[PDB]
Amino acid sequence: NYNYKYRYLRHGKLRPFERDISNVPFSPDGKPCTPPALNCYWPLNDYG
Amino acid sequence: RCTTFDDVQAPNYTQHTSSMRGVYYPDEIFRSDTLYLTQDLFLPFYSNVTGFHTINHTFGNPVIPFKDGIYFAATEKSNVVRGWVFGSTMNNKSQSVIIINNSTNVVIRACNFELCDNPFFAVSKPMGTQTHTMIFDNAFNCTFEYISDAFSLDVSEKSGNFKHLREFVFKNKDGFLYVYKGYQPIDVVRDLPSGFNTLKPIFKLPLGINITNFRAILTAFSIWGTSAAAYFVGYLKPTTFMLKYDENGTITDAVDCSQNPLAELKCS
Amino acid sequence: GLTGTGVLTPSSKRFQPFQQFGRDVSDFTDSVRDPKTSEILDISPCSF
Repeated sequence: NYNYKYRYLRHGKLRPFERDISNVPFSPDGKPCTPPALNCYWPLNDYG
Repeated sequence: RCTTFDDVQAPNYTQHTSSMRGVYYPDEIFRSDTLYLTQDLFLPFYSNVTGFHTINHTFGNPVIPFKDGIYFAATEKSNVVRGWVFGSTMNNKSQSVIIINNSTNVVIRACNFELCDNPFFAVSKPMGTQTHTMIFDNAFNCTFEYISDAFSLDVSEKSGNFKHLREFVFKNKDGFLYVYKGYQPIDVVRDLPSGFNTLKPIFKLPLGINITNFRAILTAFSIWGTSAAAYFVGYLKPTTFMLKYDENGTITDAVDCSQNPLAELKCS
Repeated sequence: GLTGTGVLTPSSKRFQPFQQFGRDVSDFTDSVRDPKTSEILDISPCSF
């Protein structure tokens, strides 16, 4: 069931009931990337 | 269409006293003839205020940070500078909320909303035509829209008093923007009047987004232009106030704790 | 939401429209608005 995803990375935790749909091409210190370059990632992930 | 203007004038970062303003009703609960403490995100007394004095050279709209809610005010002449842009990265990959008007009523909307680099309400100088209120541009992976009810909502340019001293406290709490309102009759030369204005709990919002970065929206008089108006911005901080309620049941005075040993003893 | 026991009477206020309760000295309700358009004080000491 590869439809729906979660995330598992953010620089910081969540203040309560604060929602973002912002899929960020993540890097460990900012760094606007086209992933999957080294230290250039996505946070979204399916379920299994 | 990232339409952008040019005549950018940035002032001396004009400073003002946060004289006695920022008090509102902390809950939805009446009391009478009493002295009630609370500790809540309030405007600190008597403190620094970044004024915004805008003229036909001075287009006051850079990026400003939220810092957990702002005290806001505007001294206007039929209420020119409607529109708040509240988001995180201020672009197409930012799920932001926007507070604008259809010149009759309030429309608020939250989604992925790309900004122009300097968009503009192309409002005419004798007419008031909101020509370019396009700004609800793109819509994918969206969240929210809301419509309140209509009232007297004017746009254009005047002369005389600063009759529209409107004061808007925008306070973040559990995804809940608390939006207050309050009215006061003034005409200052160009600064903050000395006095208080009790604010009232008009709006709460159920939204829940990472509100960090924001702008106001002006009106380009028609190329941009403005009249002799000014808007005020200050930051909020979680300190402790004593209010005072009359037997009429209205806030008449308040004293912060973290201001003055005089003030702290007053709330002690 | 309010239960309890007492002696009602109509309101005697300058009651604001957004408010509903009275909690007068310390969280002691003493004044309310009926949910079907009337306005009432609630002196809960029946007696004792």
